[PDB]
Amino acid sequence: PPVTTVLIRRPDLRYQLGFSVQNGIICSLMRGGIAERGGVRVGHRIIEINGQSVVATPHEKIVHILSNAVGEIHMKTMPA
Repeated sequence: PPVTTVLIRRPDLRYQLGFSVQNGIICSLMRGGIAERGGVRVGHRIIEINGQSVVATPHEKIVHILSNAVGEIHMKTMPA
């Protein structure tokens, strides 16, 4: 079970995480964002984000949470 837990740190709302989401898979990653610390691995398959299984959720929706996810984002990701 190579499941990684992305614990991102968001102090504000204008602080990008450092990656893009596509329904359930990641696209790119910026070596500097807080997403690196959390767990976000460009190439995995996010799913249970703070309790919401994005596995079958649109991309815009996932970006929304993270777009308005102040504090600390906690999600799970599998190997895609």
